[PDB]
Amino acid sequence: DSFVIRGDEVRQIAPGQTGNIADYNYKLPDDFTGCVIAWNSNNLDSKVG
Amino acid sequence: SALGKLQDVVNQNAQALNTLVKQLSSNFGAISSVLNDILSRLDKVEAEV
Repeated sequence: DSFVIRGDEVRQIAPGQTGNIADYNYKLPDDFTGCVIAWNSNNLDSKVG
Repeated sequence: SALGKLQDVVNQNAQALNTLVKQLSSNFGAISSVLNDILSRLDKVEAEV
């Protein structure tokens, strides 16, 4: 599963989490078996203006 | 005093039930003795533990 998110909200991408993204955008199971992999992408995913 | 044998058999069963009930109030190292109290304060994964 793949998406772009602000660095502060990456903490919400885990089992049992709460807040805007975990609540309203991407919800993991309580019993998640898996990996959550992330990197800062500022050189590609930011733009002038 | 002759009936001390029968009264002791009533007292032991009463004392065992009193002790079994009083142990509902003990923390066992948990944050609280009441399930709704634990569930209200905590993250589900901490509350489970």
